[PDB]
Amino acid sequence: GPHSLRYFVTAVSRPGLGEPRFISVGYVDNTEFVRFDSDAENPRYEPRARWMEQEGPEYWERETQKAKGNEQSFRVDLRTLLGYYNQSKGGSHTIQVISGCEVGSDGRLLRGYQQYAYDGCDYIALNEDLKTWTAADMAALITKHKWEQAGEAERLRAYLEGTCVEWLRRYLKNGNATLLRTDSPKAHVTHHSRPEDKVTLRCWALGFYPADITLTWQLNGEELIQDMELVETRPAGDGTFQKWASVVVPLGKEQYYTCHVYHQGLPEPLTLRWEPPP
Amino acid sequence: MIQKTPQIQVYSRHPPENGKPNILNCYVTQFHPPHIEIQMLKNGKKIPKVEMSDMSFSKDWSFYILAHTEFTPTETDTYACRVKHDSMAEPKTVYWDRDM
Amino acid sequence: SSIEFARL
Repeated sequence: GPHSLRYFVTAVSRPGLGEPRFISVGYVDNTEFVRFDSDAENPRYEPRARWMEQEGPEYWERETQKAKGNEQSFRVDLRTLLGYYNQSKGGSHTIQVISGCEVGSDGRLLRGYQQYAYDGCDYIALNEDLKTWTAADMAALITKHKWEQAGEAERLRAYLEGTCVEWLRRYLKNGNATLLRTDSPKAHVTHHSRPEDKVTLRCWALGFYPADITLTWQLNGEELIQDMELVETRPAGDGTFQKWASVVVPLGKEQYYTCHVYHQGLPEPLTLRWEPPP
Repeated sequence: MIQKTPQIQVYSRHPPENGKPNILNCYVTQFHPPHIEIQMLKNGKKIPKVEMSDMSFSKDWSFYILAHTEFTPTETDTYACRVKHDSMAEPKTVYWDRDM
Repeated sequence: SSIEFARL
């Protein structure tokens, strides 16, 4: 299906503590494959996914120098923004960027990204047409006018449709087998007491991958999406994910409810019910 | 400046069973700025050996990270995750609930 | 591969 290559970059100023902390993370289909962290005696891009060690020492040297170059630009950018927003040199600020492309199953570009944020708020972004810019505030307008004059949008469109896509194709074919990895969830229902004549049924989905999943509770075949609680999907820490959804039901009516688990790893959705140990 | 309050989840990697070694997690998401202080507690006392994953950020710009420690649950021991972040006046303590 | 960022 549709795939993507994106870099999530962060620069955080640390006045009075040292140089800004600079981090660049590369993703292929929401999976981290490379990372550069300036917090090292000799920082360099490092592989984060096995299939990347297939690249030669020339690739890493080049990427590393490019990241060191961006670290410098961001260092300057942090100073520039202190001016644009009339802020002191004693506070910590953050600059973030999401740069990348998404392609279709035919390998062609579906959309490119290049968006900035200052202290957690949108700053400037390249529009879908890949020619114009959307500034978030007055400070961003100064940047917009510079980039419009220098033809920055044109430079990015060339990178997005060319370099970005070409390398994504290369990556996708090197990690395809790994990227298509699938781990089905194992589910079960737990029973918990509630004040008075009610009880809670909690449906667990454990050890699945990727994180995308849907859990539902039905009462006699109808989906119950109102008074149903659920937690955000969370990492188990071993590469797989967890999630649960619960509903409060009348004591003695547990058999009227069924849990449904939908995940791309399953041959078909899982259907479960509370099972009192015989 | 702008700040986002961290959301916290405390839970085990494996179904908790008294006496059997496990791993306790403190998943912290949706916060900004990135500077954050995370401590895990056992019966109110800070746990020394607590590992931290690398920090990352999502599409909405907010950061997330996972802190974890080895532990062997019992019926009476209490665990919690305490987070200090500029978005909150005081540190936030979330207790581990075996059923969640 | 990443792109070299322009300055703000």
